[PDB]
Amino acid sequence: RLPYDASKWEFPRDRLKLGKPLQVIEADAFGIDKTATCRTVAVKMLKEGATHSEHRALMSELKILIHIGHHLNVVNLLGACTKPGGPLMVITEFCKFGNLSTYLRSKRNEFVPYKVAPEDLYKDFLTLEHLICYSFQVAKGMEFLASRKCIHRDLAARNILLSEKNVVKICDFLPLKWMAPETIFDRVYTIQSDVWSFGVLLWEIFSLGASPYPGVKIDEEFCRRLKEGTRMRAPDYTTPEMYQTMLDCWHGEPSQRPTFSELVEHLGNLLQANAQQDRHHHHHH
Ligand SMILES: Cc1ccc(C(=O)NCCC2CCCC2)cc1C(=O)Nc1ccc(N)nc1
Repeated sequence: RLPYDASKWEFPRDRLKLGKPLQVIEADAFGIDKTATCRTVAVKMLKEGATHSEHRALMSELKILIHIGHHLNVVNLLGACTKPGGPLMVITEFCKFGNLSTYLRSKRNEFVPYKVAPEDLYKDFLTLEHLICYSFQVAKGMEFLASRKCIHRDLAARNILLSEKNVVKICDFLPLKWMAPETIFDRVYTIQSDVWSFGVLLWEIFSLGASPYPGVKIDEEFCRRLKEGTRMRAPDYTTPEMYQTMLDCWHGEPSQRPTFSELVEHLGNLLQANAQQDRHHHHHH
């Protein structure tokens, strides 16, 4: 229902060289930017002979990306192949490091709460700044999306991609473990149910890529306890304020949950407090 401005977005198919799968494939785009002649990109592609409505599905995903516009923290669209002569393709930037869950998982043995001299001892280590930063960035991207009447409806670490210089992007590739009570029992999807999922995302970030609800069977007994107010315990890498933010996001009443604007504000403050603290840590030792 939204428009497709081909003049701005259309990109020729034989200007792409498809590489390895990631269906979504990595590829070289030739002449997609003003800045570079060759650029690495990610391409979302319809499989041969797929359904009419599967076409429209991918078409809308493209149109939504156009309509919302650019944000640093939502996977940046670069172009599309929509015209006849080949498969429908949607082209974004390539985030070098992949999904956040896996990346945090690889960093388990490379974590320190904060750095001091000699800093080269913790080269490429994750710190609390990184973890709070990733959360701040996703929140800003979600505030952006909520601002435009978007509802992600599957917000999770697996759907967060990591690029250079610790920049994270929101994208979309068992799901129940991220769903709000009302989404499970009423089949309702709102901005506020996205806030629930963000809380679960927070837990993933401050557990360094752990699977939510560890050990627990995901059956109808799981659902009952979620509706009744049972919550995950604090993850191993959390700060007290962070865990309370997770508890805030997991409020039983959707309207009692913080908004994304409030989360942006709060985590920004938590990021500054942590930074100040680290300055003292660094300066005293
Ligand atoms: C190529 C592509 C096209 C579209 C999307 C995508 O997220 N579509 C849904 C858009 C949602 C609508 C609201 C904001 C997110 C993701 C991709 C993608 O998978 N990008 C990607 C994948 C892996 C890596 N490493 N980098 C980029």
